[PDB]
Amino acid sequence: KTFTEVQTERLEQADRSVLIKCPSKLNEKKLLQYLSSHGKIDNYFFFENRGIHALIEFSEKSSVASLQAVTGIPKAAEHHVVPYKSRLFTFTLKNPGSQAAEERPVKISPQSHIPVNELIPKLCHADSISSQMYILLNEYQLTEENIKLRYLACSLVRDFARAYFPDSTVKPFGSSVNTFGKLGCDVDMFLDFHKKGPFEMEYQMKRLPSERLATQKILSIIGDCLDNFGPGYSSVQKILNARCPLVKFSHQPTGFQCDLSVSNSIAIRCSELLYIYGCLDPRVRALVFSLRCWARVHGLTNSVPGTWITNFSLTMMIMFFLQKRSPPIIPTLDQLKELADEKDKHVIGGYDCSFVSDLSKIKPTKNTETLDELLCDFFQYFGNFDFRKNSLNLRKGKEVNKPESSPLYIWNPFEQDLNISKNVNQPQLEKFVAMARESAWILQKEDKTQQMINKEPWGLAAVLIPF
Amino acid sequence: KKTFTEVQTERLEQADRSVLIKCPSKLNEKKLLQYLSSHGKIDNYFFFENRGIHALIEFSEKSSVASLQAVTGIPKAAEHHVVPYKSRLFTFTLKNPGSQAAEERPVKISPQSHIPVNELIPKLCHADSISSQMYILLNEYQLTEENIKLRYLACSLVRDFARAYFPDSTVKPFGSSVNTFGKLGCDVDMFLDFHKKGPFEMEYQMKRLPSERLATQKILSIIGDCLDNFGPGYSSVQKILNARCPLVKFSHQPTGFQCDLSVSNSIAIRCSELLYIYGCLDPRVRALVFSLRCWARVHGLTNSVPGTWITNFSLTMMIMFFLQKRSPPIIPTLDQLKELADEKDKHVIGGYDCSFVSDLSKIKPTKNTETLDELLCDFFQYFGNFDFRKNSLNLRKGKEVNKPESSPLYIWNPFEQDLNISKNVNQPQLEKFVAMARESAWILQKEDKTQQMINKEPWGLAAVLIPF
Ligand SMILES: Nc1ncnc2c1ncn2[C@@H]1O[C@H](COP(=O)(O)OP(=O)(O)OP(O)(O)=S)[C@@H](O)[C@H]1O
Ligand SMILES: Nc1ncnc2c1ncn2[C@@H]1O[C@H](COP(=O)(O)OP(=O)(O)OP(O)(O)=S)[C@@H](O)[C@H]1O
Ligand SMILES: [Mg+2]
Repeated sequence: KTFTEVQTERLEQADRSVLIKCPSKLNEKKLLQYLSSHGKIDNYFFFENRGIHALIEFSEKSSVASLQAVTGIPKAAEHHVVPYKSRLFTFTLKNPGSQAAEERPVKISPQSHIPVNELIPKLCHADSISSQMYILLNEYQLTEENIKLRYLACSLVRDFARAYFPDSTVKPFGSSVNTFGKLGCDVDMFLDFHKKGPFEMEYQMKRLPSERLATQKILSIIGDCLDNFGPGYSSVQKILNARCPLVKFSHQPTGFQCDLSVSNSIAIRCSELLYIYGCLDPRVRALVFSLRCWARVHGLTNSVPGTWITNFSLTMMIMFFLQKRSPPIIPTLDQLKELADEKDKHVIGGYDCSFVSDLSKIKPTKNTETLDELLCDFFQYFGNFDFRKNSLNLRKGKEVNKPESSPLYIWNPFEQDLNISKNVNQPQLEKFVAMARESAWILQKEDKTQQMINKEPWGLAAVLIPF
Repeated sequence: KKTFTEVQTERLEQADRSVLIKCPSKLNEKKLLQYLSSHGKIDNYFFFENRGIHALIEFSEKSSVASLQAVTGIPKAAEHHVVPYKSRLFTFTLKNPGSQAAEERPVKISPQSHIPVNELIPKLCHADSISSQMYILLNEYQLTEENIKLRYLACSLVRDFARAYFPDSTVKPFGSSVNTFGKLGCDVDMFLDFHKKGPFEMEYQMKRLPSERLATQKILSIIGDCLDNFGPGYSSVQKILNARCPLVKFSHQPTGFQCDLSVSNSIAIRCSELLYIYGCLDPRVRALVFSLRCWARVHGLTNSVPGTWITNFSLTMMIMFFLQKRSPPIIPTLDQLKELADEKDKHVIGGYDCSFVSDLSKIKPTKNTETLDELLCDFFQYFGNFDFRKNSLNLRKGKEVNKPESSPLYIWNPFEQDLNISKNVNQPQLEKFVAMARESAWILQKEDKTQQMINKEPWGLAAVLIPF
């Protein structure tokens, strides 16, 4: 069960899935009975998105074509649609006024988490801090249904990209696949491209200077195509001049906000690294989900980029913390490099990104610290950390001198000599520290039993309300 | 024979299953065709010069293209410094250049441009009569079979981009490229065209378009950008989306053509078929057009760039009007062709009637036996004495009529009948046309042909194809 195996399997399942906008009067049994005539159905679910929608995952890829064969084109008076045929369908009843199976009803798989004000009560009603964090983790994490929906979005963009580039693939990365994803987070997608006789035979293709110019031209054209031809695509925004060129859009059927970029093979290795750490111990994920929520409540993070610390930066700080335990909760990257082999030996653009993929090759942690300790110690550790003189190196798992002058310096573990938190200024760092120290204080000085009895917030709940 | 539409469909189908291969410097024809034959049967092929030897290959089967593509790789210059759009443009090089092991036979190069005027004049002087001069010109200038395949292929390559999101699209050529009056070196005018199970009514989700002009502009804009950036070989891509008929101009380096891509001129296609019929009816028709069009170019009456000049197309219609006014007429009128049409040939587009026969046998041949010697001189005489102030040219009736609007030269658009196809022409350019017509008539009347032949001087067509 390696990261890459899972990706391939998830993509193959997304390959043979479809989305159906369901009728207002919905008969589950009749719908599945009909669709079963096109082939076996491995899995399905329903979700709410300006009407009831259904994801259908067939056992066979041929069932998609079968269904497409009996699907027609919409036909209006103005009658002007872009006739791109996808795997987005709309089912309506032939005779709507002759059907009265109104009270089914249908199980709706949620795609967003409960808001904080609903979550706080549940945390107060828990037994310990450790449980508060796991409750949060469970309300927030990606469900199996949401994950299928994400890979499908990639798959739909793949087919759309395959109009001009038939050998293309679109693989997700970042929070969507590194185990640290929460409901409502964006889908980060990257576009990838993959002898008898006397002649070497090649295509004629325009020779541009660098990857960068091609990348920009491709994304620009795909962008325009999504905007003008793509069904359910919207708010298309081209950001082709960033360090990593990128196109943003919202996909109405799945409801996701999406980021399409090209060939970032580094970010994939990073996604696998965080995948490993997330799989090694359940405390890792529990801790990240809570601290990331904490940062949002106190305005340390923000939706728009700027001087704020990013979830990703924060996540790496949390990993560094976990590397510095006695004994360490997770191994260092260098430790993972020494356990790698030739199969796991990836070198990309000069940098070494090699590390083990097999989980059993990693010796489990002897550490038995509870989350009560780890949460408070996180605030204590970074509330007393010397950010002027020290930087966070996740390869060595040690504090080291800063290569460059920067308020918060965190070492990019692959593209070394980059600071993943270069964007952070001193005002935002000082606010992080102040909130850390205040949160530590609250957790230390709180009389938990007294707060429970008084029907007041305590533990995680106390640090997840504004000060 | 066959009908205009049948030919188009057949030509496009053949272009559908053709490819262009940039050949090695050391070219072994036999070995190349032997290898390509392993991917399927080859109906036709030829070679042409264009910054190196290129080859058009027309397979019998469309599957042979995919077969060939399957064994074709990516160049890999810098490890993704190319745009990986895969087309039907290939580059063949030798695996081991040091293993050539056969005798070097040279290769037949099919020309794609005609000889220049200064080379043509001698050939015309050495001919027997004026009639022959015109047929010699016609033969040096007309489209070859190879050039025609190359034109339809260019359309086919442009089609492939458009079908990415409009799968039922066609890019069909029109104008001189297909109306029999095309000459080597003329541009390619292209237009883009778009044409009970269960208890559930099942439909695709598909993005709505805006109304025709805005869609057209968005589509051409995107195809334009694709030609420019996904390539290969497109160049000088120029978007002119705000014209009365939105349009994208470009030059295609592999085929060597200058191209005009627009959307849905179904009228201009009917016009192209009309001229096709006239061109097929009698060989004198084409002979006359090719000579007069050449005449106009030599005397600066026409020009490459649009403006106040008479256009080849306008001139061509004037020539058709002339031929309608013969005794007996050399070609039938459009109304005559409308009366011979049936339901199959009954085309009505945007309010206007564009119906006319497609079958050639339904048209009775012409009794007219006038030679080209007469027709050429009579053309100059007729229009040199024509009253352009009081008369307009109506090709439907085949008659001179009053001008609906005030315009120096008024020629009736035979389909969109509110319109003057030569509205662009001012009085200075019309007066120059008339002056050149009258002077050309005079030269042909007063020339002593035998005296000019003996003196090694220009005569007949050659005399009117040198500047005054
Ligand atoms: N400053 C950065 N330095 C190195 N890698 C980065 C940086 N920013 C983003 N990435 C990579 O791009 C991926 C996706 O970017 P983001 O969507 O912004 O972050 P995320 O990890 O998906 O968490 P979310 O979306 O805020 S829940 C990250 O996981 C990184 O692997
Ligand atoms: N003013 C016009 N009115 C009507 N149809 C026109 C007009 N101009 C061009 N067309 C159509 O467009 C076609 C091609 O346009 P042009 O390229 O300008 O003419 P052409 O017939 O191709 O002659 P060439 O290309 O100069 S050798 C013509 O056959 C006409 O069918
Ligand atoms: Mg993300």
